[PDB]
Amino acid sequence: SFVEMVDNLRGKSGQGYYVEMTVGSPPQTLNILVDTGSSNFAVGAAPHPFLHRYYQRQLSSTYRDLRKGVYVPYTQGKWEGELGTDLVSIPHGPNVTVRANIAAITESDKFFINGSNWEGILGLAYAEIARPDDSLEPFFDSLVKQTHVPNLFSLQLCGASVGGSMIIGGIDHSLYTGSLWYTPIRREWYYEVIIVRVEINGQDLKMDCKEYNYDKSIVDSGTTNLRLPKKVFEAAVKSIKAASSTEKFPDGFWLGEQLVCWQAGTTPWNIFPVISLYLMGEVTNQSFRITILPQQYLRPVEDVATSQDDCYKFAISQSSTGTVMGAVIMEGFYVVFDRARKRIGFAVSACHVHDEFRTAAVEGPFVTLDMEDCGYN
Ligand SMILES: CC(C)c1cccc(CNC[C@@H](O)[C@@H]2Cc3cccc(c3)OCCCCCC(=O)N(C)[C@@H](C)C(=O)N2)c1
Repeated sequence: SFVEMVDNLRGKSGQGYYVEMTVGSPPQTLNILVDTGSSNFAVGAAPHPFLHRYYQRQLSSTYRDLRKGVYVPYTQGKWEGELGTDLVSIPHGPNVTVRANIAAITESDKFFINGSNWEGILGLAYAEIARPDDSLEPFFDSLVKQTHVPNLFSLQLCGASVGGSMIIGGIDHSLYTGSLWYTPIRREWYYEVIIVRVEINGQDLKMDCKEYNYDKSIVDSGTTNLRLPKKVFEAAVKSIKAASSTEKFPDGFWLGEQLVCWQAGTTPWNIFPVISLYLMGEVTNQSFRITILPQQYLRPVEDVATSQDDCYKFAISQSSTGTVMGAVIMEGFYVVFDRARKRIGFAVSACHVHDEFRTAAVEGPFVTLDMEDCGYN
């Protein structure tokens, strides 16, 4: 019965992927951002300029106040509110209702996005990073404990205005091609993984693999860009700059500020390199790689002037809190969050990014010695 969840995600480019949910009795419908980079389920619960609707606790006969405050600071944006519980369902999801923790957002700062069409956020990571502390059980833990939904979910994030699928409880084989390749979840807090090698156009960056995971590497559907530690970011940009030097870009382009444009249909994709990320595998000295096309890390953006040229934003930014494999990395892959077996699977998505001569890929096996040494401690 996973067909009922195919195409249950929508969104606008760069404004996150969201799924429809209901909270309370009678059910109040809200669009909820799908975020594997945090662990709090929170919804707008007070008027806000960018909110078209919000959770009205007074109108829910099943609402229970927990008499406890909460706030969450993200990398960008934050909110505060009041903790409580209520009945929650996913219309295009499993046919179940669960009582879950809900943070009623009463105040926020640079969190909600004008015209995003979502009113809350579903943190799908583990209790260890929940606010105010790990005793506040995350939504997915409650779903698994209260129903028979198996302890895993899979995400198919599709590019172009955007759509995708969140399969709750399993793997839908109609959403991918080829083989699934699995990397261990290093520790159950974020979805933490270990990157063991990085290549750009087949050239090894030749860095200490610890640099790739300093101070951690996570799979984060709630972050748009690929975010890289300072030293790795500098090496990647230098390599990407050289490969595309036949064209000039403003320096602000490489910072994610300015947007580059070309005549409609003349974007020179061939001058931008592919990025291969090698992930620790399931067996001794074995890794696998996922290859990222430039159509993934050059996010298309609405032409500020006369919409007559294809314009893009550089979707790779610098990080001071480790590597983030964000939405642009996940797009075109089918990513399986196999919580039950502490692993994350990758396969080419059925909605894969199309280049003419190159293709996004998930390939293995590879031999990589000393993979354990790549984890930061
Ligand atoms: C909460 C704790 C556990 C924590 C602290 C710091 C970092 C993390 C890692 N995970 C971050 C995500 O949880 C967050 C979600 C989030 C917050 C606000 C808006 C969101 C998603 O959608 C809008 C779509 C556009 C996304 C733009 C974008 O890339 N962002 C807004 C990044 C910068 C980010 O901050 N996204 C987790």
